[PDB]
Amino acid sequence: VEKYQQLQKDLSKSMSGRQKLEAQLTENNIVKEELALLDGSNVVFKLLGPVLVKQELGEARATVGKRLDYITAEIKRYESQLRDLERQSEQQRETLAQLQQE
Amino acid sequence: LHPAARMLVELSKAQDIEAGDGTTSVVIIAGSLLDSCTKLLQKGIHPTIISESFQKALEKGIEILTDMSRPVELSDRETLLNSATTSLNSKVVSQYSSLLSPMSVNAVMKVIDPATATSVDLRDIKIVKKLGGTIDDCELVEGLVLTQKVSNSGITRVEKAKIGLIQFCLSAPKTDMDNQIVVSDYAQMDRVLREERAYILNLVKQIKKTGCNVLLIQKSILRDALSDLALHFLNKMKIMVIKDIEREDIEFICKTIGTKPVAHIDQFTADMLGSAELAEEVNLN
Amino acid sequence: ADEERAETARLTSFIGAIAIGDLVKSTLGPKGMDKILLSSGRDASLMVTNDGATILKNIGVDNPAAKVLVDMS
Amino acid sequence: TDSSQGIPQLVSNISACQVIAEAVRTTLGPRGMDKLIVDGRGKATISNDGATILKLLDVVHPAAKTLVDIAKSQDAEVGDGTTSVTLLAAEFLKQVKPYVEEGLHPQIIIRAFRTATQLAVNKIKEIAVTVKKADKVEQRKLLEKCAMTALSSKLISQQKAFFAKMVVDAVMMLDDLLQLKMIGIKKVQGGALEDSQLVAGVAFKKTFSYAGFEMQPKKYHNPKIALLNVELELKAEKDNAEIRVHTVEDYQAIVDAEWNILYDKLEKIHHSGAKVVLSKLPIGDVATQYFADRDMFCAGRVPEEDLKRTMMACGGSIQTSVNALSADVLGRCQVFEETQIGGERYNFFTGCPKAKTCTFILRGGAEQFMEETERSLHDAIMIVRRAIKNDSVVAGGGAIEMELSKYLRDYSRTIPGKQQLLIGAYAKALEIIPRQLCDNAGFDATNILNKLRARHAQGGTWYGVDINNEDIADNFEAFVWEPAMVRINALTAASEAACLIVSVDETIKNPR
Amino acid sequence: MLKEGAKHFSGLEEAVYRNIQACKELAQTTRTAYGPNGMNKMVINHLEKLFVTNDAATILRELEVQHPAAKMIVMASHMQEQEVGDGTNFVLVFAGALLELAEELLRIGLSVSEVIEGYEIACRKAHEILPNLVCCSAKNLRDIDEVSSLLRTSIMSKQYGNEVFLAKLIAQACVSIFPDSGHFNVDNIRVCKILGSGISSSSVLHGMVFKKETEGDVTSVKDAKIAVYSCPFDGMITETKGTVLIKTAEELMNFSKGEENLMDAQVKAIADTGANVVVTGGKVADMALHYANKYNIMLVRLNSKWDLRRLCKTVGATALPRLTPPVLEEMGHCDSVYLSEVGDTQVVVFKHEKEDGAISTIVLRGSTDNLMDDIERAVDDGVNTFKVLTRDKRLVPGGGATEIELAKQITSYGETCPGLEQYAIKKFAEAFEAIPRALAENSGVKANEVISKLYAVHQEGNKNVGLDIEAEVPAVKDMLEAGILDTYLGKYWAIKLATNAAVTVLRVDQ
Amino acid sequence: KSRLMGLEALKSHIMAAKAVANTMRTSLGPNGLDKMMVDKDGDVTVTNDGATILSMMDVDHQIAKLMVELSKSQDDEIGDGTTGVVVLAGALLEEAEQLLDRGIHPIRIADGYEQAARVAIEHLDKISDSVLVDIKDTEPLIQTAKTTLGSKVVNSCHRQMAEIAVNAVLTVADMERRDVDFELIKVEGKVGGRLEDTKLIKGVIVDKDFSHPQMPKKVEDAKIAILTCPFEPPKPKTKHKLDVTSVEDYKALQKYEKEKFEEMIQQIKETGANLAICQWGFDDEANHLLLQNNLPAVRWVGGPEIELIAIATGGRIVPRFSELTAEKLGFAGLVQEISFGTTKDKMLVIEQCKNSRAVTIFIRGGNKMIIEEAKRSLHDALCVIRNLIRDNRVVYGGGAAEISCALAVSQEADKCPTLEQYAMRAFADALEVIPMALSENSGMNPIQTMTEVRARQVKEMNPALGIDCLHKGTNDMKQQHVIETLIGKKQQISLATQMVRMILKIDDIRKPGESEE
Repeated sequence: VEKYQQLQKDLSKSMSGRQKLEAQLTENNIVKEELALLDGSNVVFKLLGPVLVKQELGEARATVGKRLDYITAEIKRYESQLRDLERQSEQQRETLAQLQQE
Repeated sequence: LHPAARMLVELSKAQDIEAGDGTTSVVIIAGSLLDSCTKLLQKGIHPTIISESFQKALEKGIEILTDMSRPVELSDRETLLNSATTSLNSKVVSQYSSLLSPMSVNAVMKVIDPATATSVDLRDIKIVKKLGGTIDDCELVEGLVLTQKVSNSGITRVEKAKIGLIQFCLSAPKTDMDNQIVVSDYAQMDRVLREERAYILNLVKQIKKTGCNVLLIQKSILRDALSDLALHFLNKMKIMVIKDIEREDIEFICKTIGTKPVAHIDQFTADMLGSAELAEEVNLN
Repeated sequence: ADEERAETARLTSFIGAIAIGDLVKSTLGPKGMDKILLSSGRDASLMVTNDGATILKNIGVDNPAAKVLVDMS
Repeated sequence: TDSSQGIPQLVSNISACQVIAEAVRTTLGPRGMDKLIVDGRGKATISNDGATILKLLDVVHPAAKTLVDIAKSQDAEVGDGTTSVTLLAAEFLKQVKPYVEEGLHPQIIIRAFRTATQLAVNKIKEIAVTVKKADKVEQRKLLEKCAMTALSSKLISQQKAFFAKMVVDAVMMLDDLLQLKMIGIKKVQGGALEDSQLVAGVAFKKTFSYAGFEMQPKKYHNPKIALLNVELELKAEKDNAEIRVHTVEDYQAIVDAEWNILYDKLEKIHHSGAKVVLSKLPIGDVATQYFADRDMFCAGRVPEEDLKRTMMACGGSIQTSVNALSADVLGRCQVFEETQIGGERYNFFTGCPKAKTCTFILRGGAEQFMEETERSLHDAIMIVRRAIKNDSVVAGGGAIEMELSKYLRDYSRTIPGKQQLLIGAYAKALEIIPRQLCDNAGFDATNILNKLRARHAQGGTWYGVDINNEDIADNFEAFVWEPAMVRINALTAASEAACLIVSVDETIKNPR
Repeated sequence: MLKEGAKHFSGLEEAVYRNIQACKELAQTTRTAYGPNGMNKMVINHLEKLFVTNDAATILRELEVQHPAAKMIVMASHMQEQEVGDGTNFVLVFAGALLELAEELLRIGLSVSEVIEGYEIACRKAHEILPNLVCCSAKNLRDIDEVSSLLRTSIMSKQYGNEVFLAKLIAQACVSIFPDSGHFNVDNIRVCKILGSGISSSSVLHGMVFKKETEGDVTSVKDAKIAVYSCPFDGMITETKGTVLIKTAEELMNFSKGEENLMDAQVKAIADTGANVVVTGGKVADMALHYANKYNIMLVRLNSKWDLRRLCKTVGATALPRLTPPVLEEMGHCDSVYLSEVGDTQVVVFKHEKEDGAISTIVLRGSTDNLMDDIERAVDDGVNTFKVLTRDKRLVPGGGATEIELAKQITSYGETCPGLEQYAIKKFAEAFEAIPRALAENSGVKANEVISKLYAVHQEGNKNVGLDIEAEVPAVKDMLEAGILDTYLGKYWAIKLATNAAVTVLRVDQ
Repeated sequence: KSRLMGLEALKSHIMAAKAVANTMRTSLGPNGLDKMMVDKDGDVTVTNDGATILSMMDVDHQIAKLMVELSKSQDDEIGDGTTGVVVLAGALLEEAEQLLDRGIHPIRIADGYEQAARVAIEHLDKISDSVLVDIKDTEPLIQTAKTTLGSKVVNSCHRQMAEIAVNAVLTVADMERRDVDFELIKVEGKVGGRLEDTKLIKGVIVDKDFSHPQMPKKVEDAKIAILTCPFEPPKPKTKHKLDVTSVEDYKALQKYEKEKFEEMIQQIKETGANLAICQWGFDDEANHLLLQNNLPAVRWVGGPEIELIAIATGGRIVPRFSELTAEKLGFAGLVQEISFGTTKDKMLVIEQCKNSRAVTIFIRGGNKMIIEEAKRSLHDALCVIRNLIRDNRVVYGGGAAEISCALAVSQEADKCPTLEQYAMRAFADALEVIPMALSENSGMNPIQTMTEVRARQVKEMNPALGIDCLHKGTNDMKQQHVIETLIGKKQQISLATQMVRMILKIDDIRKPGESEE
């Protein structure tokens, strides 16, 4: 029936990019290492959205404390969407199957 | 938990909190009348009349009791430092109490303003323990010895410290789990991930914008939530801070050093901020 | 349902209302001798009142007058 | 996996047979007790006959169940006669139980019974009194008396003959059944006892008074009768549906529509044929408009029996679907009139294309009086229809019983031995019926039955007890009248189960 | 035993008592169950349903005892009932009766073999003198009387009065179609009981009588290729989804029509294989019915296995659920395959007539099942007593005018042959009196009174007990000619049979 | 299967026949004592008559079960006498016990009871007056309209309901051809004022929907426009989303309301009234905006109520707004919003002089407890006049009639005799118990009371006197103003005699093993 995997998709969806963040998490701790060891030697742009912008150092720094908010925010929110979708998915499994069989 | 037994803990527990002492005696005074009271009851005396006869006659006894008594000098630190010591000498605990009588009586004498020496509330006293050191390293400190310290880029020790308190949530509002994002996709959240960013910083910016040299921070469980990326930027604003302190010790901190409860940037000025001449944590000993 | 005629009702009507009427006059006036309030189902928690309106609530009563006279109280 | 054998078991069989028999005993005469029967139901069940509780009764003696079956048999076969077949077996079982110790145990048992119940059916047929149409009567005048008989049974007014000749009519109309069903009486609470109408077509005690029911015709001389087994109400298409509003016509649309599907389905059978719309089940306040908005009569919450009566009399087919559209699942009376009779809003269906259901209107609104008359009418019907069905008749109150008993114990003298001991006790079987009635009629089963024996040794025509008159006399000219076939059939079952179960002391069971 | 070991419940006293006594228990009613029987027996079979009879085997199989004593001898009683339709009512009583002489001889202290062997040679002596007492032989199956004359004896040995209309009705079922020479069949002649009409309305339709509603039309051909099927309709509509009918609103549309065309193909494939009657132990469906009306293949709406079984048995049909196009393997057999109303019940009728293989199907119209099945019981065991497969049954006195002859024969001779065996040989001639008693039981007099007079009838073969008073006061009814004889064979077995287990069940002390 | 002896059952019968009969005997009248009901919920409740307490009391024995069955009918028709039959049942029955304990058939004497019924019924048929009339009955109404409102909720007898209750009857009395029903009149319990605040309505009163008072409160004409449909934009009494595209479109939204106010106003008005009950409840906005625009409509209404007002008008509801008709609107000789309660909004009073088959007395009460006890009170006096309007005949009874009807039957026993003689003797003594049994409930010797009028009955028969049910020093009936529709007592005579007969029903005392199981 349709109601099974509707929820498990966006489960699996926000699951992986969240885990992509875990790589980026180390990087978001390492970008706090990389930029903090950048005194303005190499031109620091934020890469934040599609516009690539002439940036400053605090703009570089405050951003990666804010870029960790990626790994902070996206990871956490999904653990909701994980079970938020998972339970309604698990719920709908036995209901509509037993019907169509019964 | 028999009710009569229930009262008798508070029998001492009052005497526990009354004098801090003599709590055996207050139990040892109990059954003495409890005998005599049943007697009167056995005599048929009416428990009111029984009662009625007592706090009446108690007022009598305390005088004659006080008639026996010798007043000492409460204004004199040393008299009491001789007397309570002699009372400590009348008691078991001496070794440290000997060492700690001056520390007690001085910490007392420091909470003794009056020549009466009032009640000397242990209220104004903060008894702090530090794991290292020795009993010799027990010391009386005239501004609050605070649990730990918490600073990311925050100044290790700020003099003249304006003591902030956070009764406000540093975390961005929680629209899904802890985050100002809602959980559906990657794209729509990153723009409101941008929102979680600025808000936690701004409130943090607002903190130092009304300004503090030190910030009392209760526990983040004593909070709804406190965003660390804000705090990561908050100590990055170079504010000396403590995090995770008792909101009850806060109430002690609020009253004793005058750093008053602050849920607001506005409640930061210097107003609810105690001004702490030397704020530093001692890792030593 | 239990049909309770005068025979059953009266005694039951007395036993609560009388003996609970004791408890209220038990604590009555300045010399009114307190009752330990029996917290029943919750702790023992000992409460001591000169007021019977307290007694009304603490121990639930099935005695109909004692039930009714809670309101009268 | 069980079994049992022997007189120790045999008397035990008989042991239960006597127990129940005292329930059917006076259950005819309404003086006694009755036991309200609560079951796992939890509900009141109260009888005029053991057969009702026999259906309720569950037996530890399946031997008791045997007589049940055969007591049920002539009962359900005649519509009555549990009391007959029941007491007949238990009698001899009582009678033979002392013999059992001597033993009747040799299977010489039935050889008595057969011949016993044999002489009588012969003796009964000669004492069976046949009747015809104009023979002694009008054949209404026959049933006039036969209905007068059971209407004169328990006290009512001169309504007896009033009810008698009347109820005879639809009898003479629909008589096929021995049953009163096709004629079944409508109790009307209201009116006068002088108000009663035997109706030649199905007449509905009640339909409900709706909104627009006042606007629905109470008169059709061509009712096209929709027999609806379901509800047509406001919830057929529910009238509460939420709507999005950028404007206020969105509400107007969602409301004015869901109201229509109500009208839609119901008007389909309406437009097809249906002027008389009969639901045995509720009609919603909004749908009865759509019923009346057409001004084709609807009746919801109507008697199922009347609804089934209609299918019988009116030629209609019961409809479980308004979405089923046709004129033969309708029915044609040529009379639909509705005149509230007493308080009941009251539908008249006659002019049925055949009218195989009639119903007798009884009014006066006296619950005590009328229901007793209704029980009185049943027996009148029970008599008059079966008084037709067997035109050979015979007098009640044991009119031949002392005679048979005499006639039977007359044959006793020659045998003497085990079967004479029956033939006398077989003769003794007859007095038990007036015996119980001697309780009811206020008599001495001791003194009276012998008087009737005497009055069958002196008389011997019909002479027997009248519980009605509270006297004893010829019951045929005391007018107590029943066919002899039921009594013949009483005999057939009498010895039958009797001789039957006594052939089993050897019983086998296998719950395993 | 004394030791925790030694599994057994039988032995020693409990052998010489309880075993024989437990054997005594069941033969008790078999006495009331043999010969003319006015007695009756309620039985609930683990339906809790009462049934009434005089026959032991119907009852005994149900009955469950600790001891193989009862559990064994029934097999011999079956072994009789297997070979001979009746006398099994008797076959138990004699052994149990003859047994209890041993436990007496055991109180008298006679050895196992000693007690056994006297019966043995006397049983041979019986088997020697038993055919000497053959008083007639049967003759002609085509004759109704020649058959019906006997048939009463066994129906008698079940139930007394009914036998008259019955025994005639039996040979009128044509026991005669089979020669009774090396062949005869119940299932061909099978009893088919129509509840309703009269019990004496019990009729004969040669050729199958199936009370099942006879559907479709009459068979496409009367030769009909007969494909019988256990459940050829499991439904072609599926029970699935939400309501145990439908789930989605779109569901119902495919449920309703799918049954049709499947059944259409199904009932077409009934015509495609060529079955001229369709037999559904599965459900009937009007479309399939109308298909069976189109394809004109007679339909059977529901089946007991007995239907399917006999159809499988007789037609050579094979009942199989077909959600599957039917395939004739079942094919045809019966040359005339009909619809009929017998008892005016729709009666599925197949008929084919052959000296062997002909169905001449007993149709019992009857007012009461509980009777008509026991009415079936006697005719059953009567025609199974007709089953000897000797058209000349070497008849001996029926209802036992024999025993008095043999009770005279042996124990007289029993002393002549000497030695303590003689007493077992003389005890051998005693339990003969059982049925003379067992009838005098249900007749109501003393077997001594019986035997004293029926020894006084001396060499007779005729006079003996029965029902009524002529088994009572004289104890004299002519059990050669009341019209009642019995075959030597069914008699011959009971002695032979009840010789074995009786002898056997004594030997076993474990 | 456990069969007991009818005797044993007759015990269980008589064992049940007592407390229930007893229940009334100190509860009879105001001299009787209140009947308390405590529930499966443990809910203390003061109860009345039989049927109130009898249904509340959980019936156990067949008698107890049969009680409520029989008992309902007396309060149905008459409204009173329900308490009596239960007393009367056991009283005679428990002697019928004693009579059967003499070794007497229930068979034989119960006829005599059925038969002594009629002769007491006929003796009753002598008693008091055969007539009441429209102005006459009012004082005998006032008599009972005293004691009915001088009994339960108050003993004060507000003449309000006393002459309000009769008027609803008197209004619907003649309507039914000297008949009435208590749907056809109605007690409308709604509080907001005390017992002293009551009403009689020729129709329905509903608290008129207003989403704002300043948006005009308008009631007019005589007529209501009855609608299942909107008089202002609909809504199924539930949540509805109201959205608009731009900032301005909120203004056009009200125009749609404003136009479909008048569009429905102008539609529904021309067909009569402007007042349209709308089963549809609406949001605050359009309601008051129509109250504003013109001509308030009633919203958030019971589907029954739009039906109730329709069947009250005898015309229909307008189901569809696309539809409309005058019959499908209201037939009302008045519709007025009238201030409802002291605590809340004006009620919309539909009093129908166009068509009303129902004329309803309305009652406020200071509590539900009292407004229900008055609601509990009224039906009695409501039902007695229901008897009156059919048969205006009343009998002075309660100590005049019992001993009266008993005395002749006491004498009839000796005229009749055998089985009826101890029937009619015992038949009589049961009657004489009730007035006796009042001095039971009252403060007086029940014996000497019965003795008292027993002397007076020897003195005078069927007296305007009687006992004191009000326990007045004078023992009267006329000046006690105690009395019953001779319908009622006779009807009350029927029931116990009916039931003490019903215990005799046929034979069967056997059960499957289940009779009360």
